Amino acid sequence: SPKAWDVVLCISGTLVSCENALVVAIIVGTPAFRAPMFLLVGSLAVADLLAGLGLVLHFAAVFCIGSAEMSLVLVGVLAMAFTASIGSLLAITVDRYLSLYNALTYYSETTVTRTYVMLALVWGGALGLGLLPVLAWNCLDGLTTCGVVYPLSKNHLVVLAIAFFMVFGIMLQLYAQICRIVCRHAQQIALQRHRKGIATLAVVLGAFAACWLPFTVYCLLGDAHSPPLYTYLTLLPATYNSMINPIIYAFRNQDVQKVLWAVCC
Amino acid sequence: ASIAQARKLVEQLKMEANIDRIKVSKAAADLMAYCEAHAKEDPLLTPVPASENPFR
Amino acid sequence: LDQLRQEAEQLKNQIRDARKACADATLSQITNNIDPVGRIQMRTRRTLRGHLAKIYAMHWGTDSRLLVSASQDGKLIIWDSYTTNKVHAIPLRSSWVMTCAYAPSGNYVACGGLDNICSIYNLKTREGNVRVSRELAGHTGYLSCCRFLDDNQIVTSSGDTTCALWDIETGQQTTTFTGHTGDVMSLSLAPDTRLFVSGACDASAKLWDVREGMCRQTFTGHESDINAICFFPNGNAFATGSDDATCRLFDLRADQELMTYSHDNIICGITSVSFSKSGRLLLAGYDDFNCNVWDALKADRAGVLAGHDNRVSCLGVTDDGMAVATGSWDSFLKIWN
Amino acid sequence: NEEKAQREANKKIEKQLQKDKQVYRATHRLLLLGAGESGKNTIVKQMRISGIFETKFQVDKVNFHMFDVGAQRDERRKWIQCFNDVTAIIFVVASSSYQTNRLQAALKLFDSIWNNKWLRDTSVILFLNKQDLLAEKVLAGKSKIEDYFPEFARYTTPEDATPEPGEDPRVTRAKYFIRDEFLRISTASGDGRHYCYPHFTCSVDTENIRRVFNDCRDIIQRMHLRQYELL
Repeated sequence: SPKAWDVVLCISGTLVSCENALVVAIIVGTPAFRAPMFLLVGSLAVADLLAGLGLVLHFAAVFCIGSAEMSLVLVGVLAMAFTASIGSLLAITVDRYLSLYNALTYYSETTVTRTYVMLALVWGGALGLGLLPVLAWNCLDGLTTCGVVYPLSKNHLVVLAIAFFMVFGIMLQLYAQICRIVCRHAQQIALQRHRKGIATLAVVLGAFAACWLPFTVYCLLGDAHSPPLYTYLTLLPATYNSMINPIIYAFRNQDVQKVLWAVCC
Repeated sequence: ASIAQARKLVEQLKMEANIDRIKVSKAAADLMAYCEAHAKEDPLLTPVPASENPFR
Repeated sequence: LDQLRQEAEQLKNQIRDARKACADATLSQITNNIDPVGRIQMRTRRTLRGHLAKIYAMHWGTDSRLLVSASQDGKLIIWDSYTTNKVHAIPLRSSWVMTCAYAPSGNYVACGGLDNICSIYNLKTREGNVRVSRELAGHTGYLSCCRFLDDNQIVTSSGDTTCALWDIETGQQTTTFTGHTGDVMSLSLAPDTRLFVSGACDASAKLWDVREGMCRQTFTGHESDINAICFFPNGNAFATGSDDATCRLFDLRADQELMTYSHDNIICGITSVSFSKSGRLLLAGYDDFNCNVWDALKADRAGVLAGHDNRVSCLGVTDDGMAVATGSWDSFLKIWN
Repeated sequence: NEEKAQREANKKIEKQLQKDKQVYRATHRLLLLGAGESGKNTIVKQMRISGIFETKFQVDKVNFHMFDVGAQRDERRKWIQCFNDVTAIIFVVASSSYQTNRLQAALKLFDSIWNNKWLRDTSVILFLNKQDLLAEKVLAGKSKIEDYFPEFARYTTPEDATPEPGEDPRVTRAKYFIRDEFLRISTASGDGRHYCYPHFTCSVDTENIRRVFNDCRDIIQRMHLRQYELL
């Protein structure tokens, strides 16, 4: 039977897929909502849905299906999905910054060509990074160091983890600039008379780090023969980011919330 | 001029007062009769089969 | 001079007394035992979309197949409702268009708005395209609504409290109508094309004869402005929207208000109104982006066509009542049926 | 056969419709409003370099198309709703005009515009174009502002007020007082989704166009920030 802490993967994947598929169905399915911001939100939702589905399939592959060769394909799918999700978060942040910094000209179709470039640069990088789990020196024969996450070699995992910090720094910078603009506006509005901005930033830029840091730190520091409990214990924070991204980027929007209520009500 | 406006208004009032009028009951009856007599021709009032409906 | 004012007051009192005497009953009282409509579950069946900005007017042709829609982005795209295929993309000199019309002949179209000019276009041309046929000017007021008498005549109502009749041949104001104090929001041609009413902004609705050229009646049963006017299919009545959230029905022979539609929950004015083919339904668009299908007899709501965003600019009905187009500021024309 | 021809025509004109989209979608529409004696014609003529005086100009390759409402009746309570889609509503106040006293009429008109249901989402920009005339009127001692507005008595200049170089404090006090009077209602029933942008300008000023450009940019940025929940 699947040992302890195995059910957490399955339930987390199911929960991620449940909410992200809904976001996918609304944004991509319903008419309109083809604006570049909504395209980058739909890409994020698709990536998170792929990650959840990969987790669910991996749990089935662990005991039920029991196929050893299916595990590598599912791990590649999971790596691709997580890479695409983080790339979509970066793509959304850079889109917000570019809408604030080209506010007047942001409404041009130079953005749709950019949204498509980002959607195709985020998914090509995800595919390239998720191709490694098959061939390309990933411990299929055991010659290269492995074990930190058995279906992935330590080198590829460390590359993914370093790319995570590369994305995180750029996100911090972009949101710092956005906060500069927010403060510029806030000081102006108050003067005409007689904090929601920082509070929302604490979630937007804080939950991502608090969710993904533990797994990344474990990957950097974890040895090949580290106890298996650590892989699971640090995987729940990582999977949590995928079940709050719809809440942050999709639920808050007034129009998306309106369509969601119409479907639910 | 005020005098011109007043004269125009008084002719308008006289014209509107010397016209024929009928009971509101007859107007309501006419509207009801027209609605009843044309109820068998408006798809909007009662749906129609998709075989003949263009929008279907 | 005060004698004229006293005479006018006495005449108004006499008119009020005559209306009260003729008020032997009411439409609501008469319809106390008429068959209820029940509930009409109409749902959107064709979203034309395509329009690049908020729509403000639309009108179809005599064949009930091709429909002309005017939007404030400067487009007068003609749509084929049966197949949704566009037929023309007539550009407009003035982006802001508040009205449009389709001639009975099915080949001439016209529109106008804040430009103060009622442009005329003809679809039939040697090159198989649309070219400007004639521009009508000299109104000193934004055109609130226009209609086509025939292939050679057009009648327009402006915001200067005057309605004018134009001839396409010479492009001259053959007849001019006046007498209103507020802006003329809309007008509706009678089925016989002889009579036509107009709803002024000052709550006063007047009837005019095109041939005679003078007013005949005046209805002031509304507490606020009138937003739209539509003639009854039988050619003897017309609905009246308003900014006070109340819809009312008048009869030319009655000379007084007959029915009023309003509910406590509704605190939003009516943007447009259009009667159905049989006249038993009174479709209307509200300021709360929520179209409602009123009943001309029961006065109770017969169904809500929710789905439009931020407004319901204008409605429409066919010569046979086969489909309804519900224009909205969302830039989407939804055809309900 | 006619189905294929109709579909081909639709597809052919769809390219033209898409071109109309990629041209129109990049142009910002503004509404110009003001009093008859507010210099609206003069400022339109200065910045230029039928019932609507269409004007087009390009600033930083940004397409602007503002439509004046000249040759129209004074009853603005109806056609104003048609301008709900404009990025901003330029407003010019006939300051120093204290209709014997047009300042109160302008204040009431602005109050009505602010509370208009359809104009809530549209930012309103107020332009004062008679600063020099007001300064001369107050300095000359004619038409004391206090009598018209009793609130002017015991009124203290706002701390944020920054008098311009080489001008008397009294004119700044009066102009900032009227600005605060406008902002008093401007800062009510707003909810934060739209704000007012008062400015002190003159008919001969050449920086007006940059002012409206920056105001439009600020309005768009604030709308985006609100949509992102950062405000």
